[PDB]
Order: sequence, then C-alpha cells, then structure tokens
Amino acid sequence: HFHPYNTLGLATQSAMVGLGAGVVAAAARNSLATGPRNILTTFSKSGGVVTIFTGASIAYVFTYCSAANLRERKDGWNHMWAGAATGAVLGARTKLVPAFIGWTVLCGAACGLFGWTGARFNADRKASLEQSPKGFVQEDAHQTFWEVVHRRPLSLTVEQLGEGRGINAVPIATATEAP
Amino acid sequence: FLTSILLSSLYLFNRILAWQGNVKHFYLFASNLLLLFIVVLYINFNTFSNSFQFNFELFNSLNPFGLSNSDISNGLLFGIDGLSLTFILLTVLLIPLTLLGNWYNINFNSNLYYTLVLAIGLVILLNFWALDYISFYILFEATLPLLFILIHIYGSSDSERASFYVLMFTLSGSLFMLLSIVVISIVLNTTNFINHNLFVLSLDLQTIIWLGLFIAIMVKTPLFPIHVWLPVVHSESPLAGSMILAGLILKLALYAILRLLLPLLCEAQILYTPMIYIISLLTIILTSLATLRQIDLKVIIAYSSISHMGIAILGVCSNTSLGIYGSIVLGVAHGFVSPALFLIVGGILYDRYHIRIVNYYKGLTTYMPQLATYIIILSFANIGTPLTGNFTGEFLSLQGGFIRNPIIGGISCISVLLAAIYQLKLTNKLTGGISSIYMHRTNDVTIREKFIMNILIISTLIIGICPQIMYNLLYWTVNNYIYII
Amino acid sequence: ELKPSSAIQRGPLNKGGWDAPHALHNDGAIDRYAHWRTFYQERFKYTRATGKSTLIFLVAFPALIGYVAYQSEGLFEFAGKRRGESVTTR
Amino acid sequence: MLILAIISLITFVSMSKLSDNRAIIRLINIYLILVLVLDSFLYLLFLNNQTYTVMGELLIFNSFTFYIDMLIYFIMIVISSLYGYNLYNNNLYKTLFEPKKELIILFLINILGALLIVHSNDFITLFVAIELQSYSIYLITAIYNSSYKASKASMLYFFMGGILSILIAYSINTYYSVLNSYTLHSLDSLIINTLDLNLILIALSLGLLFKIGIAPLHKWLISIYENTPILITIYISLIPKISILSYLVLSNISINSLVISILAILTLLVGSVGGLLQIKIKRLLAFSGLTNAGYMMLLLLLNNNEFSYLYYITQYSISHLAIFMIIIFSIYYINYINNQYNPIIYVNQLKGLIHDNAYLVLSMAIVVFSFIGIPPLLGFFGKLNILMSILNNGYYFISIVLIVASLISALYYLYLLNVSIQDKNNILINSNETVSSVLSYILSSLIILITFGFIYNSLIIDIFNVYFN
Amino acid sequence: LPLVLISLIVLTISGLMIYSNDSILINKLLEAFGNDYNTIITQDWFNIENTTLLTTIGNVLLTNNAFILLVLAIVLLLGIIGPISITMKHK
Amino acid sequence: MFIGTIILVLSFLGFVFNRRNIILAFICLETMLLGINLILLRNSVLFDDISGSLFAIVIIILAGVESAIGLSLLVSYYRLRGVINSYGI
Ligand SMILES: CCCCCCCCCCC(CCCCCCCCCC)(CO[C@H]1O[C@@H](CO)[C@H](O[C@@H]2O[C@@H](CO)[C@H](O)[C@@H](O)[C@@H]2O)[C@@H](O)[C@@H]1O)CO[C@H]1O[C@@H](CO)[C@H](O[C@@H]2O[C@@H](CO)[C@H](O)[C@@H](O)[C@@H]2O)[C@@H](O)[C@H]1O
Ligand SMILES: CCCCC/C=C/C/C=C/CCCCCCCC(=O)O[C@H](COC(=O)CCCCCCCCCCCCCCC)COP(=O)(O)OCC[N+](C)(C)C
Repeated sequence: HFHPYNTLGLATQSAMVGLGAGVVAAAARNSLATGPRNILTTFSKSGGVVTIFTGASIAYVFTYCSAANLRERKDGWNHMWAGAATGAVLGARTKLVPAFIGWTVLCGAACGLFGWTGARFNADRKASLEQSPKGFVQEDAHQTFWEVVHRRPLSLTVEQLGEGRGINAVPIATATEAP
Repeated sequence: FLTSILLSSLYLFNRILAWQGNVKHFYLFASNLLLLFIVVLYINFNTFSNSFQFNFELFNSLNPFGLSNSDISNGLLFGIDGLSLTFILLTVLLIPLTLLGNWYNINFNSNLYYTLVLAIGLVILLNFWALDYISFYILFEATLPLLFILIHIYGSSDSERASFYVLMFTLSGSLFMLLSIVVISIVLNTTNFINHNLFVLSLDLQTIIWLGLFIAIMVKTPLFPIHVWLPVVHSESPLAGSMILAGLILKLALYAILRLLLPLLCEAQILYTPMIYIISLLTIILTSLATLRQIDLKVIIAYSSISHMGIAILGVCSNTSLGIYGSIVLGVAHGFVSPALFLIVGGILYDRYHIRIVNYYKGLTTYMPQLATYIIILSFANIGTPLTGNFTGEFLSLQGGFIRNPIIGGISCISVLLAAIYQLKLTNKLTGGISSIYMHRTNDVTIREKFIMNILIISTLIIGICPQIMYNLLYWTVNNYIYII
Repeated sequence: ELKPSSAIQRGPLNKGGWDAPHALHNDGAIDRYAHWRTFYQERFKYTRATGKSTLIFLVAFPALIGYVAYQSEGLFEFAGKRRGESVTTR
Repeated sequence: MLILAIISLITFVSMSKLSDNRAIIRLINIYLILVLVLDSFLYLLFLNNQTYTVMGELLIFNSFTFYIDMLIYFIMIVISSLYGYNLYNNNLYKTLFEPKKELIILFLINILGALLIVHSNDFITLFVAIELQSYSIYLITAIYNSSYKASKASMLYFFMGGILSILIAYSINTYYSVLNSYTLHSLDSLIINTLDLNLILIALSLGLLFKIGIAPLHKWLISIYENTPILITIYISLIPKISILSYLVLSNISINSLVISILAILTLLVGSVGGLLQIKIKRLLAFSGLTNAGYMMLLLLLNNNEFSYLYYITQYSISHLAIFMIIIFSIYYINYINNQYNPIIYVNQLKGLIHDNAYLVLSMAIVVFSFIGIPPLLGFFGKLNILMSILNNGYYFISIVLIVASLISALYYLYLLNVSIQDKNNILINSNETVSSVLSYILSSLIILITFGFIYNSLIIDIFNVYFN
Repeated sequence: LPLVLISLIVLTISGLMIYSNDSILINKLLEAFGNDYNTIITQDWFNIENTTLLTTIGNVLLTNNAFILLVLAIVLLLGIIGPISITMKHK
Repeated sequence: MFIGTIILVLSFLGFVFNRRNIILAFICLETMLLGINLILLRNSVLFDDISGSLFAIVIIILAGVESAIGLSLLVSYYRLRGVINSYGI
C-alpha cells in the first residue's frame, strides 16, 4: 500500500536545502553585478532570494506530504495542492489579490500536470512502451496496459462502465427470446 | 494518358492566364467540373454496402507518384462511405459560391486571393476522403497557412490579430490531437479508418488517448473553454474566408468526432458523455446569452454558429441513432444557411457601407425591400423555425440528448428560445424603423447576390420539407457508431 | 558608400480601380464607442463585480450542472412504462 | 579526399593572387560535387548495419556516419557556392560578399575536424578532432579582422571554447582513471550496472553539449552569432551542431539521464520564450537553433534514436540553409544598408517584401511554416518522428513541454511573415540586373525539397529498414 | 568571495569525488584519502632491452596511432596557416 | 591526484574571477591544461601503461597550438583597438 510521510523531517530537510540554495543564489547575484558591492551586501541587496527559496521549499513539501497523508494515497493531486501552495508563496511577493489568485491556480495546474505524468523529468523504465508487453495478446489473458485484443470480456464492460445507459449484462436480443 | 491530360490542362491554364489577366473564370469552371464529377461519383455509389467504395492510395513506396497496386501498403489511403460523401456534396456545392462571392470586391491582387480560396476548398475536399489518422491529420492542418495568409493580407483594420488567432488556437488544440494520434500509431502500429473498430485498448489507455482528441475538437467545434478565436476570426476575415470557415471547418471537426473517436474509444466515450454534456450545455447557454450585448454585426452570426455547433455535439454524443442523424442534418443545414447570413452581413452590407457597427443600420426595408425579405427569411431559417433543415437537426439532436440524459435534455431544450432572442433582436433592428440618417441610399441586391441567396435558401427548404433525401447515404453510418451492447 | 543599386526604378504603390463615393457618413461617437467595445479586453481589470461574475459563471455553474449531470446518468428510463412502475433504476 | 583537397589547395592558394580567390572556390565547389556523385556507391558497404572499425579500433564507420558525411558534404557545396558565386554584378555586392584568401582552407580543415568526430571510436581521436574544428571556428570567426564585432566575438569564442575543451579533457582522463580504456566499446551492457559511470559520462556529454548552446550557457553563442558577419554565421551555426550531436547520438552514454532532461526542458523553455521580444534577425534566427538543439537533447536520452535523429537533422539543415539564403536575397530590397559585413540586421527591414519579389515571400513562408511544423512540409515529419520516440520511451512531461515550446516558438517564426507581408510605399517595378542563376537555383532546390519531400517518406523508411537493420 | 568559497569547497570535493565507485556519497569522498599503504615494488627479469618511455611513445604514435599523428600534422599545419592568414593584409 | 586537481581548480577560479586583465585568462587556461596533464600522467604511472602518456604527449602539442592560435587572435583584436581594456574584451 503506502506508508505515512515524515512531514516534520522532510520539511526540515527542505528548509535546509532551501537555505543552502538561497545562500548560493545570493552569492551568485553578488558576484554577477555592478556597483559598490561588499561582503555583507549579499543579504541586503539580495532582492529577497533566500525568502523565495525557503518559502517555496517549506510550502511545497509541507502541503505535498500533508495532502498525501490526508488522502492516504499517492497520485498527482498532491502535486496539484503543493503547487497551489508554492504559487501562493510566490504570488505573495506580488502584493495584489488577483495576481495572487492567478499565481495560486496556474502554478497548481502546472504542478498538477507535472505530477500526473509521473512527477518525473526523466522516464520510467518498465512503464515505457519499449520495455512492456505490447501488441496482441497471443492467447486469452488479462489484457495489460499497452496491449490490444479483438474482443474484451463483457463482465469487464459491466464492471468498468456500469449497468445503465445502453449497457447490460446480457444483450437486448437474447434477453427477449421466445422460449 | 493521365499525364497527357494534366500537361494539356497546365497548358490550358497557362494560355488563359496569358490572354486573360484574371483566373476567376477558370476557377469557376474547375469548381463546377468538380461538382459534376462528385455527382457522377454519387450516381455510381453503392448504398447497399457499408464498405468504402472509391479507394485510392497515394505515395506508396512501390509507386510514389501515382496509384498503388501492391501487396504492401504504407502510403496515404483515401475513400468514402455515405458519411464522407454527405459532407463532400455539401463542400463541393459551396466552393463555387465562395469563388462567386468575391467576384467584384477584390480588386488589387485578385489572382492570389482566388488561388488561396480554391486551394482551401480543395484541401477541405480532400479532408473527407482520408482514411488514415495521419492522412486525415496532414490535410486537417494544410488549411492553416492558407488561412493565415488569406486573413492577414485581406480583411478589415484588425486582420493581423485575426490571422494570428486562426493559426494560434487551431495549432494549439491540434498539437494535442497529434499527441493522441502518435500514441495510437505506436500502440496499434496502424492508422486506418477501416480496421480501427476491431482493436480494443485498455480502459485507462483509452481514457488517456480520448482527452487529446477531445481537446482539439473542443477548440475546433468551439466549446465553452475555448470558443473565443471564432468571433474575431469571423469579424475580421474577408468574405470567402468567413464563408469557408463557418460552413466547412466547424462541420469538419463535427465529422472528426464521428470518424476518429466513436469507433475505437467506445468504452472511454461512455465514461465521458456527462462531461461533454456539461461543456455542450454550458456552451449553448452562455454563448447564446453573450450574443445579446454585441455592437458588431458579423460577431453575432459567429456566436450563432457557436450555439448551433453546441446543439450538434450533444447529438453525436447521444449514443442514439436519432442524435447521430440529427447532428448530420444540423451540420449540413447549418453549412447552407450560415454562409448566406455571412453574405448578408459581409457582402451586401460591408461592400456598400464599409462599417459593421449595429448602431448605423436602421430601417433597411424602405430602400431595400428584397434585402429585408432575405434578412427575415434567413433569421427565421437560422432560429429553428421548421421546414428548414435547421429544425430537423435541432429537434433530432435535442431528442437524442434527451434520451441519453433527460435533465440536460430539459435544460438544453431552451436553446430554441435563446437562439431566437438575439436573432430577432438583430432582425427587427435592421428591418424596422425610419431609414438611417447615417446610411445614404445605395443599390438594391444584385443578380449574383440573389443567385447565391436563392441557392442557399432552396437547399435548406428541400432538407426541411423532406429530410429523407439523404437517408440513403446515412442509414449504415447511423447504426455504425452506436454502442448499446 | 553603401546605397542600394542605381537600377531600381522604384515607385509608389496603388490599390487600383474605382474610388467609390462615400455611402456612409461616419459618426465619431459611434466609432469611438465601438472601438472601445471591440478592444475591451486590453483595459479589462479584476474587480469585485468581475470576481462575482467569474466565480458564478466559470466555476459555480459548471460545478452545479456537473453535480446534476453525474448524479443522474443511469437514473431515468421512460421508454415503455406503466402505472405503478418505476422509471428510475437506483 | 578532403585531405587531397587541403593538400592541393593550400599549395594552389599560396600561388594564386587575390583576384583568383572566388574562382578557386568555384573549383572546390565542383570538386565536392564529384565526390558526392562519383563516390557514394560506398553505401553498398553498409548492408544490414555492417559496421567497420578502421586504423585499429580508432575510427568507426557505419551507415549512420556515412549519412552524416554525405550531409556535411552537401551543405559544404551549398556554402561554398554562396562564397564562390556573385549575387549581382554591382560595385555594391563586391564590397559586401567578398571571400578572403584563406577562407576555403579553413572551411575544409573544419569539415575534416567535423568528420573525424562523427567517425570517431576512441577518446583521443575525439579530442584531437574537437580541437581541430574548434581552432578552425576561432579562425573562421577571426578571418574578417577589419571588424570590431567579429574580433570581439573570436576572442569570446576562444575563451569559452577553451574552458569547455578542458572540461572534455578532464572527463576523458577521469574515465581513464577508473577504467584502463579509451573506448565506449569497453562498456558492453554490464559494467554500467556495477560501476558508477554516471558522473563521468554525464560530465563528458555536458562538456560536449555546452559548445552547441544548451540553455544555462547559451548567451555567449547567441552573441557570437549576432556579431559575426552574415556569411560566416551560416556555417559556424550548423557544423558544430551536427558534428557534436551526431557524435553524442551515436554514443548512447546519457540514456534516461536526469541532468540531460533538466537541461532539455530548460533549453526548450529558454529558447522559445527567449527570442520573443527580439528585433535583430540573426538573434531571432539563433534562438531557433537553440530550440532545435533542444529537440536533439531530447533524443540523447533515447536508445535507438537513429531515424528521428537523421530525419530531423537533414530537415533542420535544409530549413536553416534556406532561411539564411532568403535573407541574403532580401538585401537588394532594403532601404538602408549599414555595416558592410552584416548588411541587414533588423527584422523590420524586410517589411515590404511581398510587393518586391513576392515569390521570395512564398519561399520564406514555406520554410517558416516548416520551422513551425505544418503537415504538408518536411519539418512536421521531423517533429512527428521525434514525438514517436519520446512517447514510446516514457517521457511524458517532456512531450507536453515540447508542445508548449513549439507553440511559443511559432510566434517569433511568424513574426518574420507578419513583417514581410505588409504594405510598403515605394515598390519596385523594373530592375536591370538579375540574381545569379546558379545560386537562385539552389534556393529553389532547397524549397522543392521542403515542400515535396513528404512524397519519399515511405521510400526513405524502406531504405532505412535495410541499411540500418 | 562568498561564491569563491562555495565553489572552492564544492569543486574541490567534486573533483575528489570521481575516483570512487560507491553508492554512498561520503564513502566516495573518504576513499580519496585512504592513501596510507606503501606499494611493494618487485623485480622481474622479463625485459631484455632499453625500451624506455620515449621509445614506446615513438612505437605507438607510429604504428597503432599513426592516424592520430597525421591528423596532428593537420593541426600543426592549421597552427601555421591561421596566424599567417590573420596577420598579413595581402597587398 | 591532489596536485593536478588543486591546480586545475585554483586555475579555474582564477580564470573565472579575473577582472583585472586579459593575459591572466590565458595563463590560467594554460595552468588548467597543466593540471589535466598532472592527473593523467599520475594515472599512467599507477596503471603501468603508456596510453595516458600517449594522450598526454598529444595534449602537450594541442596546448601549444591553441596558445599560438589564440595569441594571434589577441593580436588581431589589438590591431583595430590599440588598447586592451582592464575589465575585459
Ligand atoms: C494535456 C493532456 C495531458 C495528458 C497527460 C496524461 C498523462 C497521464 C499518464 C498515465 C500513465 C502513462 C500513460 C501515458 C500514455 C500516452 C500519454 C500521451 C502523452 C501524455 C503526455 C503514467 O502513469 C502515471 O500516473 C501518475 C498518477 O496518475 C503516477 O504518479 C505517482 O503516483 C505514485 C507512484 O507510486 C507516487 O507515489 C507519486 O509520487 C506520483 O505522483 C505515476 O506513477 C504513473 O506512472 C500510465 O502508465 C502506467 O499506467 C499503469 C496503470 O495501468 C500501467 O500499469 C501496469 O499495467 C497493468 C498490467 O500490466 C496493471 O493494471 C498495472 O497495475 C500495472 O502497474 C503501467 O504500464 C504504466 O504504463
Ligand atoms: C548521384 C547521387 C549522389 C548522392 C546524393 C547524396 C546526397 C546527400 C544529401 C543529403 C541531404 C539531401 C537529402 C537526401 C536524402 C537521401 C535519403 C537516403 O537515401 O538516406 C538513407 C536513408 O536516410 C535516412 O535514414 C533518413 C534521411 C531523411 C531524408 C529526409 C528528407 C526527405 C526529402 C528529401 C530527400 C528526398 C529527395 C528526393 C528528390 C528526388 C540512408 O543512407 P543510404 O546509405 O541509403 O544513402 C544512399 C543514397 N545514395 C544511394 C544516393 C548514395
């Protein structure tokens, strides 16, 4: 199944990596600049960069692990909620309410589309079509993903779709026959 | 033989360009020859066969330039059933009317314009012949550069933004269409309109594949989330661009949802028809409501076309024979009656006064009585006023949508009211009142405009008095796409 | 010293044809009003009335008829029914 | 037979006067044509993916690399035609498009160094060929030395190529320190599991890739492409791209790499949105190369990517070549020639091009819509066959980022069209002198390939099926 | 200086990293310092002649890697042609 | 490996944070090549083979040719501007 997340310590680890990334990026902006700049203008003329890094890190991993622990399953919806929280933190530097809402919903939609494709930049190996069973089944078996058959079982049709609209467990013809 | 026909024909074309500056006579001649050829094909068509009758393969490896008689086939297939031939007849009787529609207003660089218009018509003609997914898709987007060049060079003040939107939104939906087509071609290793109901995919692979095709159909039969390029690409196009667009492109995507989705996404489609009903009711109501506050005149007929395509989509997605038939009748009758309305607003009204704002036009009956006759006859024909073909399509599509879900059928039946409010609100403003103090009196409607109007009105009235005249093509394809186990 | 060639003979562009006399007296107020309405979106801004309209028509009404459409899919058959017979299924 | 040409050529060029340079290039042009025509029957060597190693496992010759050398010769025939033929016989185009004495020397030495990368099996052959082609690009950049921008660009390119060559050398000797070997033929499917060669092989691929112009380190190359003159930059944009990418596609050392996927996403992002608000045509034209090199960084993650690669290579090469040749042709119609080396700069200078030579705009429209990927044209099948390999192999987020990047990049491709189909006040009617027959036939050949090259797709797939499988 | 310090420590440790084969990050690092063991040099009498190192460089530049020597001749040729081609100003 | 690694790293960082003149960049490039040489020749000695010595004798020649090429490039940079800036090119 799944096992519950360490929201405490993953959020501490995320705050550590965000602090380090803010240190590195503030040093990078210091070195790549003009004007009178010294060693302690790294945190005064930084442009608020450590706040960006740490706030995004705490917000995303807190909301991700909390949503995965509240829903008790793991899919791309947790990436949607965590990206909504990250967009909230990135949109609060904009001191404006409609832009804040735009940052929230659009970053959450982009991160949910990210987390729905697998939440991986790279590939999954066995989930690929190259490294999976493909083509026809050669004789009758549970049809996997990436596989094609000629006929499907009708019990699978009734269980997956339903028993409602035009769909029935026995066809209309043989349900109405003379004997 | 067949090569000598063509280099005779290329020499024919070169000589008449050398002696006559214009092309338009030969383009009209080739259009009417194409008409006669398609009707000779309809004579030789076997209605008793479900299969594809007039097949040909292009760009095979054994014969790259020409036809293919081979054991192995990897080119592009072409062929027709009754469903294809319905839209081919509708297409081929509209191509000469759009070449005729700009017979005098395009003055500066005419030959470019008529070549672009005939080229777009030929691409959309070949769209309905195609039999692979990649052969459908190649012609399905060959239109877009020609549309971009046509809308950008010719148009009103704002033809740059309209040309950009007709490339942008169409390309953006149709790229996700290409995503799903690539997934189909790497699972099945075949793209084919013949075999493709035999293959069964997994349910969650089907529900992934179905999304990208439906997003492109939502862009091109413009349903509510993106319905939005359409008023600006209409309101700023030239005349034949508007006519070809709203008579053929929207019905082409209506054809694509039958041809591409209903055969191999059946078990997906049943899971998703409530979402389609959300989107189609929500693009009937909200677009039919947003037409009431419009200052411009071609934009009203653009939003009208949105509402009628929203009626047709809940006919195809109804899982009913009545809904499929009514969506086909709606598409064909709409492709008749709506280019006549775009001619009323863009040809008889923009050639004379060169403005399109509603506030200048009042009391057009007292100087133009037969234009006003046309305006009221076309208004009622567009509403869903019966004996017109529009009511046959709207009635059978609303009935199928009532079978599949009765509550969304109940709230979709108010489209009869909503479609009439804005149309009659426009029509009584145009016809009624004292004549406008802004408009100086011009000519009444001319012989060619009355000719185009009379053809596009008779062809709605014949379908409206007897919709059986094209059942002989469709009675297979009305049973073909039904999944009721 | 870099001038395009002496052998250009370039001249002015004309559209060609007939100058149609003006059938319509322009109205400056109607033209300004309509140019204002056509390009309304580049001056559009988010307000409270805007937010009310956006939430009511883009999220609230889709969620409402979505709830109605998903609750009522296989409910009703009315095809052949009689007095004392159910017309729903669940 | 390149060696023969170099050995013959510097002997012959030392004795010619400067009056003869252009005619010398014409000679070399025809020479390379008869190396294509009379000598390509060597494709019969490579039946059923038969691969040779030559000079003691030093060079590797398969049919992939045979196709790459055919492509490089075809492009060199086009470029050498651009130098060796006059556009017009004005006193204008003689002071604009003028070859130096030692230009064709450096061209053939660079083609040599570019071939010895794709044909390479060991790491010191790779190194020596990388520096041969790098010194040649230094000197091709610096050969028009009467120009402030080209001098500054050659200095910048020297230092930024020196760093990224020392990074390749560090990665090679770092690979040597853990394996007493030089081949990637050493790897053979089992060593990669039990050995961490990830950091080594990825640092190798990265040091090779930052010379193309991949995204964190892209701006220096965009500045070199804007600062070089208009004839030099059509050669130095294409040749290191196709040589280094044809090395890294043939050697599959970054399969399913997370770093290459990060930098490919970033490359597709920063190239698409980077060239949006840009008003110089070579800038606009170089961010196109940034995105189209991103589409190759995608195929670096792939195993068995030789169809999608080679198709999209000759696609991009023909389209690239044609879009630079069209803006060579538009110089006759602009109202303002600055900057003798780079006579057209701003993209608004081609504004009334439909009213002066409308078929040049037909040309332009065809190649721009093929850049976008419109289905009747040849760029569509390149993007299509890249997608068929991306989706087959599990790169699902990469696919959507590819699609969004192509949609964003369509804006500044169509901006060229939007400028050229516009009204202009003073249009041409009658011009006395003509464009080169020899050289406008090349542009028309390059267009007819792009438009009517979808015809031969099934022929090409069958010939592919026999010679690579 | 702050990025100098960060890049010094990072690039230094990272250059020390790739001499190691562990799954483990700092077992990769501290195997670079596991240096302390004194190599045992043995005499074997299998070599009969004064092939020193320059002799074997001359054998393998000239037989097994002769092509590298000739492409290197092209590189030396380029180092002649290029500086001349820049700095002459022909007449 | 220590001496080659640290000369390469310190040489690299002296190249990167060079803001004072241009020839410090050249000599930091050459000392980078020296550090690469040091690492490789140590590995050749430790592995008992000439092949690292082969790549080292080839990269000596390539470093020389790059110095010749690039210093002629600086001379042509200097032809039109009779000054070389302190901040850089
Ligand atoms: C604008 C339109 C956007 C459209 C985007 C749609 C993308 C949706 C992707 C769907 C899809 C790729 C299919 C794509 C095919 C073509 C796609 C076309 C291009 C798309 C660009 C990626 O599936 C992903 O779904 C994610 C959630 O949905 C998961 O997230 C993560 O969740 C948690 C992980 O444990 C993490 O803890 C959390 O951190 C993550 O978040 C991922 O793990 C998962 O890989 C599904 O592939 C996969 O499906 C499965 C189950 O059938 C198949 O199962 C196998 O086969 C059967 C017997 O063998 C059995 O039944 C099945 O048991 C067996 O295992 C696989 O073979 C595989 O193929
Ligand atoms: C006398 C002839 C002298 C030799 C002429 C050679 C010129 C080299 C030119 C290169 C650029 C021009 C494109 C030409 C593409 C040729 C396709 C091809 O044939 O390449 C093959 C497939 O390529 C692949 O996988 C993928 C290739 C993708 C091609 C995509 C572009 C398609 C449209 C342009 C090509 C068709 C034009 C035909 C016009 C009649 C692979 O290599 P081969 O060993 O079988 O080559 C044999 C060609 N021989 C017999 C003429 C030597």
